Amino acid sequence: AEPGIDKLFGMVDSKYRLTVVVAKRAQQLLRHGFKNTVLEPEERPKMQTLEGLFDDPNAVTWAMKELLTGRLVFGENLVPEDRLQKEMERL
Amino acid sequence: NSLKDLVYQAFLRLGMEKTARLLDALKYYGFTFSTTSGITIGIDDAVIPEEKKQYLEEADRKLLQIEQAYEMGFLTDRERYDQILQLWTETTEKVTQAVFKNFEENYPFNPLYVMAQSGARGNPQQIRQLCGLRGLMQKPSGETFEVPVRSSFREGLTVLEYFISSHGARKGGADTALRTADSGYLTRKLVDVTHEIVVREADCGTTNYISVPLFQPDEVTRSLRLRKRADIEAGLYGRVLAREVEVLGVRLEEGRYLSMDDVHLLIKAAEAGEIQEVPVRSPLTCQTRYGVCQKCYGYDLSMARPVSIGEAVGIVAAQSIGEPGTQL
Amino acid sequence: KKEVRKVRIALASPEKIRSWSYGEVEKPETINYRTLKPERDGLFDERIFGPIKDTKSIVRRYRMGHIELATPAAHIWFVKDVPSKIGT
Amino acid sequence: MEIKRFGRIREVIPLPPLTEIQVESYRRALQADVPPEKRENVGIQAAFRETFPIEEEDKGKGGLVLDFLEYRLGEPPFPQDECREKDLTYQAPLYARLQLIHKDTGLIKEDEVFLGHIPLMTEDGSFIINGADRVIVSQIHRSPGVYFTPDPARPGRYIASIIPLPKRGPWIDLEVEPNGVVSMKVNKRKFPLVLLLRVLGYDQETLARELGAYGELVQGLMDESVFAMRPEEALIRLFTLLRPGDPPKRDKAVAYVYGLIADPRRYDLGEAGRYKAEEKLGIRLSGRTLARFEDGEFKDEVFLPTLRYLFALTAGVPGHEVDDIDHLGNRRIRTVGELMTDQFRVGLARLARGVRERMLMGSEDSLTPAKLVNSRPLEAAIREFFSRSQLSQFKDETNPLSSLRHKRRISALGPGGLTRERAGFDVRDVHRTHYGRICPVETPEGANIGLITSLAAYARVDELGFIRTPYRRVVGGVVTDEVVYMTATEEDRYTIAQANTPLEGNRIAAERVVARRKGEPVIVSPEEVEFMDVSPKQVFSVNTNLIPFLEHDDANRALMGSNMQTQAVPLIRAQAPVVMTGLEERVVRDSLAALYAEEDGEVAKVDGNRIVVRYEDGRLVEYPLRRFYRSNQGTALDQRPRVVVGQRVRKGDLLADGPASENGFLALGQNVLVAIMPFDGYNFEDAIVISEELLKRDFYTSIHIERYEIEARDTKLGPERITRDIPHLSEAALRDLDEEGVVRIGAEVKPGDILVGRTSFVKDTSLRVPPGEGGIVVRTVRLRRGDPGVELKPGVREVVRVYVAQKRKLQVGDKLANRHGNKGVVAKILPVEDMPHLPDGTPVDVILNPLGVPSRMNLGQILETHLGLAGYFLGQRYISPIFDGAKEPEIKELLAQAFEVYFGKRKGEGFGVDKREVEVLRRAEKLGLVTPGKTPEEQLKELFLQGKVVLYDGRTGEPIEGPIVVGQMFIMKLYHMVEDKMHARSTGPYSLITQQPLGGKAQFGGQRFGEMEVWALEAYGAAHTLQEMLTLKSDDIEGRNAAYEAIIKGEDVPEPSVPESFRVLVKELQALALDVQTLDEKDNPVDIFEGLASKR
Amino acid sequence: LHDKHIEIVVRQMMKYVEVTDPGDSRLLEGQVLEKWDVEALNERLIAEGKTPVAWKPLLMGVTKSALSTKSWLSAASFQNTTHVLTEAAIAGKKDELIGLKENVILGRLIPAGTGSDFVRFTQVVDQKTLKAIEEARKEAVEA
Amino acid sequence: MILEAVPVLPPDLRPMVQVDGGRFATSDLNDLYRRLINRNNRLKKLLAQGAPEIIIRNEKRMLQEAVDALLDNGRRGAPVTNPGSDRPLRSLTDILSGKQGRFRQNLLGKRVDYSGRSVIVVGPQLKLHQCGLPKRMALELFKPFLLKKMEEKGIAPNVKAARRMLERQRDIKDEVWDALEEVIHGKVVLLNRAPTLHRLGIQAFQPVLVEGQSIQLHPLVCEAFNADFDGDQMAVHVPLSSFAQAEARIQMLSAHNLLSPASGEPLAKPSRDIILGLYYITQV
RNA sequence: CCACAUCCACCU
Ligand SMILES: [Mg+2]
Ligand SMILES: [Zn+2]
Repeated sequence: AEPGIDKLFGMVDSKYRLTVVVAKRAQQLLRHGFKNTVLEPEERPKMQTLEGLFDDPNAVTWAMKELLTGRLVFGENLVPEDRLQKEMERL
Repeated sequence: NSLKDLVYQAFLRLGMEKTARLLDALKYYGFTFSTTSGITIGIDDAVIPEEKKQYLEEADRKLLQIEQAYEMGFLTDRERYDQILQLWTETTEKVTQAVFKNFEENYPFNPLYVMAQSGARGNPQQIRQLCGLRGLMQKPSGETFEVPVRSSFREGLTVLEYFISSHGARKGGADTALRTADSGYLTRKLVDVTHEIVVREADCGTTNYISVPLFQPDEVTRSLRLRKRADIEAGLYGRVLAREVEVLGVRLEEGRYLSMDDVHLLIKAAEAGEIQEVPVRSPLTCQTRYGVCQKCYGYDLSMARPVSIGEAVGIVAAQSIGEPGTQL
Repeated sequence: KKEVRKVRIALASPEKIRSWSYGEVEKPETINYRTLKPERDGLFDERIFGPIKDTKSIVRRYRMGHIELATPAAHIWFVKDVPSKIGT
Repeated sequence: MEIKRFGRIREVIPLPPLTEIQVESYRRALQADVPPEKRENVGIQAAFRETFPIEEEDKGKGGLVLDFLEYRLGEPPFPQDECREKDLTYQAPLYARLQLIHKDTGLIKEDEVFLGHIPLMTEDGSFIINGADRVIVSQIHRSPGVYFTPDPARPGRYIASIIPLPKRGPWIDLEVEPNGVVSMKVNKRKFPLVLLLRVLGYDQETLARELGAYGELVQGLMDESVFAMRPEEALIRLFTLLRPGDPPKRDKAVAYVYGLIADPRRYDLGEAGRYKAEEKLGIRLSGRTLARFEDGEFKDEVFLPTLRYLFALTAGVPGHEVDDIDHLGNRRIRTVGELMTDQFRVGLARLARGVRERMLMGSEDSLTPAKLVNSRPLEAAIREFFSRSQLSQFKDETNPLSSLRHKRRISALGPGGLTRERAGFDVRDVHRTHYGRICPVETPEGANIGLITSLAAYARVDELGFIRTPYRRVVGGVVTDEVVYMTATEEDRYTIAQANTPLEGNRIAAERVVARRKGEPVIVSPEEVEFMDVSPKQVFSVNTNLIPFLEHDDANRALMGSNMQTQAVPLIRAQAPVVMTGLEERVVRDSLAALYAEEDGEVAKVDGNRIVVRYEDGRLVEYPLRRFYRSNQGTALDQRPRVVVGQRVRKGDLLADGPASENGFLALGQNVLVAIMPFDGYNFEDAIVISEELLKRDFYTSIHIERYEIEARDTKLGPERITRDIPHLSEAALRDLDEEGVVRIGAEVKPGDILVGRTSFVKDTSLRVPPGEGGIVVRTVRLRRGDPGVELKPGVREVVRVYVAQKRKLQVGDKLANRHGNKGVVAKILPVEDMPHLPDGTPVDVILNPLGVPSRMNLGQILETHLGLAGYFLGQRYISPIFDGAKEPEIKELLAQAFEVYFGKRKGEGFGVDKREVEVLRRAEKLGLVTPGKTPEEQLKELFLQGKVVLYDGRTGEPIEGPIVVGQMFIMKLYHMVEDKMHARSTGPYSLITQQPLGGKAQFGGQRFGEMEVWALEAYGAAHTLQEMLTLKSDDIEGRNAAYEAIIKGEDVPEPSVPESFRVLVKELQALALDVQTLDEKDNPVDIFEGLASKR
Repeated sequence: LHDKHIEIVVRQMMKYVEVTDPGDSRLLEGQVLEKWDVEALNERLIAEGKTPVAWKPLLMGVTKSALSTKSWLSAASFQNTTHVLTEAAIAGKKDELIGLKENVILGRLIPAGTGSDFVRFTQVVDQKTLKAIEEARKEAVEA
Repeated sequence: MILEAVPVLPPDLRPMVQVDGGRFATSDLNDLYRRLINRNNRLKKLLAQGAPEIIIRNEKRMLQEAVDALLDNGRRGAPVTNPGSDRPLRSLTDILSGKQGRFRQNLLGKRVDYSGRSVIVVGPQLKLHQCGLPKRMALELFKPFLLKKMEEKGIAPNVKAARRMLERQRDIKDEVWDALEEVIHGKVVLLNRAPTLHRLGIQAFQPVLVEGQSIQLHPLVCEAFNADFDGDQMAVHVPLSSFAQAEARIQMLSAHNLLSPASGEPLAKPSRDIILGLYYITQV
């Protein structure tokens, strides 16, 4: 499978919410680019033939490994949505 | 069955990744040891027990007796047909028992017997047809032929016996080719009628439930006995207790999902004779607008944990009901 | 821009039918064999359904016509349904 | 290499010509060979003499008498070779001699008038219609005659049915209603039969002493005595009861249309309807049907016997005299001849109506040749029957066995008014009368189960759709060589023994003999036996008879093995099975695929393409060979020479091999060393593990020919020219396109390479190799407007067809199977080094999973494996009948001899028993396989008797624990079309109405997602996957375009929009008086279209 | 086979009642039990006027239950387009997009699974962006 | 409720297409519309010229029948095409209703872009979360992703060059295979069996590039699908969006679906051969 | 261009 699906299910009330969180994190990682990650310093995905898993081979694994750590928060309404949603599309 | 229980226990007590790794290891080692063990099927592996021989003779003698019993006018056509059918269906079971006893006693490592004991392939009826006899054959009219098939596939079937078995072959082919369509139509009906059910919920204040019985109300004219373990498991496993119940010194709190261990404990307690009905929540009493709530739905899923909110339980329910219909 | 929330189905008035269509067809001439272009004001007229040459041809996928009958007629659905709606 | 046969049965008669049904039917239909003066009249001449001779008494210019004298046909316009090369019809023009007579003077006789071209049967038994060849399959239906059926509701009485043909005609139904009503419903309205009986000239007194003498139900008809006292005006009231509105003074309008010819069936005299009449009831049925018209009055020969017989059965009991609907003696076969004759007489009736109309319009008389008969209706009817009919279907030339089976198939279906797909459950089951006439195993699985079947090997339709089974006459205790072909009704009266009963030559050797009283297995004495089965082979079809050990197989796997024997491709070097049944030589001989010497002689010249043979009479004949002929299904048909220059040959001796014959023996497959053991995982459930030895030597290899075709046609922009030069770009790739427009022969072509260069109005529209595979160009044919004898589709100036051949080899995609229904797909091709091998250096070729044996019931393959193991060392072949094969002691003795030879060869070099063999033997001793206390010599011998030998792993070198069963199996590669090829596309053609993508020839086309897959997808929590797969990847054109551009740009796909299918649905709703619009959260309409719906 | 699925189907089988004592509608008409419950709660408690809508549960087959539904899209696409479309055309049937079949027809997001409003939107921000916006929040809370 | 003006469907919804040699294939909608237009024009002309009452009434009945036949065919009589082809014309209701109608072709999404199908073979060396995909069909299915990946590096200057490079297989290179392997490192594909009886008929897998024509399938899922290896084929689909990729990899991956939804019985249980081997090793 | 009809097969 993928690293720690059991604790990923444990830290969320429903699997569908986990899917929404991981996919939204992946979309952010794409459209921002991979700069705003919380796993930059040492713990990063390791590619086989080179270190190609530095930049962008597959972002779902990035989002999952990023959510495995405790630097992420998710909720129904945690931040004023209007400002960030208007800054999401107009930049 | 041991492997299935092992897999279920590993999934319950370990999780997802560990169960998958265990399955991979089991598959790899099973392949390697099946290869090195050398299981082969020859014509001599379909051993014909000698005792069954005289069994036929005995039946034949009894057959002759029934024959003369008909020529004296003591029996009617229906009575004679019933007697012949009962005699042959009894000697068939006797031959099957003798075949399996011979396999147990003389050749424990016989490929046919080894495959039959394990869940690999085959059934006792198929093993009997290979080594014993495929006696009773159904007529196209729906009844059964009076004359059975004495020979087996280890021996050579007579032309008439093969022509008779072609009846059953054609019946099976046509029955599959039409019952598949009927089952598909039923599945479509159920999916369309049930497609609107989705678990969207805050826990509904339902002070209602259903009492699942634990005893068969009528197996004889007037008697009570405990239901089969499979039926009780299919009725109780993964449900939510309506109200707190203490049956064997253990307090099963209200609102607790019934795991497999709880079902086993309840079955043991019912065997001891403490309770007869289990009050549990059910979708039938749920008050949700369009669907059922998490509590009233239950606990059984692809995983073990309680159902996630937002799952389309209606379509999976319809698929679960309709899938076995094609193999019925 | 607004999201779809409900789908309403109802009867269409003759005014609605005339509002839908852009002109009326009168000739039962689909397309001439020699001239691959549309023949006349019939079922494939150029000016009644839009340009056939690359607005794109997609307008012809959505523009509708209409026929003004000199005699009124009733929908077969409302007269031949098992409960005859006009009949009830 | 010797051939050893096991069965002890004297086949008194050999197999009849396996394709004689269609050939004899067509030869009886068309009597071209015999002079027209001959007495033979049934067939096309029957139709001519029945319908054509129109007579006109008084209608304007009366006295019209157009009579038929003779018909002839003797010359096909072209031989069949270019009738296949060019899309013509191998037909013959039909000429008829007509003559016209009027009431005045005049003999206007035209000896020759052309009326349509009728197709001619080829030598094998097929027809060529438009280039390709088709077969017309026989039909089974209710035989015409008089039947009796129990009432669906009333249990005391029943109904009688006299059934003529066609449907637009009589269908007489007699019912006895308890109020004393003899109801007779002819077409749609019931009728008291008493009035018709009175019309027939029968009074009450003869009805009393001829019908009511024995039965008390005559009061059910004699009660109506108030109205039975009229000779002739009863006919007038009978016509008045009808509702045509016509005046009652029409004596022979409808009362006589049920007379001689028009309405009543003209079923063939004696057997078609008379045998169903004369045998069932009465004594004889004089004439064709019930009528007299020489005195105005009417006569009967059916109504009175039918009433007498019905009253006898309903009151008394002459016998259990109720006809079964599915009894094969009451069912009749319309062969190709009968169907062709029916369609021909339909066309003749159309021509008769046309000529009657022309005569009515025409004024003068000297107009017999042209102004009367026109060939258009009859020719159109014949062409429609031979092209668009349901029973005239594409020939299956995968192999000679496939063609033969397709030629001898019987279908319950047909035009549509007889039997139909959706509901046929009652008639799908086999019947007790199918024994010896219809194969109970040959039916194809699927929707067409039970409806379509094949007749038995010894089965034979005699003259009128009545299958007859051969039976040996038994007188007392001696079995006579006399053989009689019997029908089901004839068979139901005697006791028939079995072929397996012990015999002392010409004497029954058993006391208790198994027999069939009436389809019922009983045991009797030899003195009560009248008939004997000729052979077990008469119970199964030709295809089913090829399975050696059928007696040890399940019916279902035997069915599918027989079915898959049809679809086995011919191999480059195919060899006959080690274990045979004995019909292979008969199959290859009767199927006209090989060459045989017609007379004793000596071969003169032998080449790769023709053989010149000089016979004993001094006449030399040249036999050409279809060297590489593409079949209907794309396989290769080859005749390989099998004789040497200056070699003496006998009559009927083999000259050249067929497409799938080794030496006069049906060889479609290979003989390979098979080990029945489970390998690692590569034979898991039904998969198959094969050696690389089978690939290092070309052992499973077939030539496949694909025929591409492209035409240049005259367009309004200008004619398209097949020219070498390409307009815009391709000149580097033009090297392969050697000549003008056509690619050179022998040039390999890959996908995307030009085959034919065509230029449209200039624009490049050239035929290229489609994505997938391409091989070697072998042939190219060009047809132009300069027609020697060819005809083309109007508007098309020319056409070119290119045949590309490739040499397919066995790989993972392919599937293999044996004659016992053990299907399998090659899963891995192992190298030679790591496969299991014998104690000798020889390794096994194929490894089969044993778990497929006990789950199903196919033990015949195990016996075949043991016998092949014996024959591999003995170097000989075995022929064993299906139900008289080799007994287990015989196979054991053969295995003992084989082990003697094998281990003697082993000891010849001075070797004993390996230590690995020692440990294997001790382990088997612990398993009870071998008796203890014996030396490894006889222990290994006893193990060999079981058919199991010690194998070595090869990967590890250590022996496989426990003995392994190995032998020789006949494994054949099944038909392999594009099914394995990956129809994987990413972007292709889209449909017009909806934008859902579907391609085909250009691109593979999208995979179905249906609703069950949708239900499964939304059973999960997947919502965005379904959203994109219904709109982004399926229909939303702007969405799919934007997604494609974004993916190219390496960005996330955009949000999907409303699919075009919903827009189509909305517009179709708006086409009706309906009104559908999408609404916002409030009651504000939202336009799904951008602005296109809004006007301007 | 477990009993949850059969119970779901049986509940959907008899989700219909027909009233005996009329309230604000006709008597011998059958429709959703839950709608009648809402009407009774509105009539007795929420609004003034004690008019008991005395109903009885009606058990109808799977086909009849599937055909007679509030949403006309599923009924039209299921068994018989003609009758369902005629009935939905007599009275303007504003099909609320509840149920998976209608959303499949329109191609929009499925209400079940990921599309459920319970989990449809879930804002996700990493630690540093959350800290920045929360610093903005607490500096908006002056002093 | 009765209609005075009859709507007319857009032309592309009832197109006339050249087939070969100038012949036109047309939907029955065009024929019905032509008949209605001709009959209405005849009625207008007849009403304009004169009023023979019986002829006018007959023409009114005829026009009403034509309108009814256009709206729905078969409810009264059976109007047919030109004589010689007795196939009833297809009306609006036939387009809508039926087992093959507009509702039963848009509810289903009968066609998909990024999809393929092939015969399946056993995959014993594969892990449970993996499937074997032939490299040619894998390259074809992931074509736009491959184009983008090789545009990232120096294989091709622009996407047109990459497409013309990949259009002919004689230009295949090891760098292209390496790029294709890099593309599908984290992607998953949906495998499907033709009869989708239950939820497990669709399963996500991690593709592994293999040499051959068949799809390698893990033996343990031989029971989740009703798929043996006697020649049956399975289909493969490729989700595109990262949202759908996460969905498939989380809640449709075969590694996460080990137990039935109908009951608690597992479906990833050891199969026939594994059971046989484990029984043989653990027997006394 | 692929529409529809008919037929034969393959996997359940
Ligand atoms: Mg299969
Ligand atoms: Zn609830």
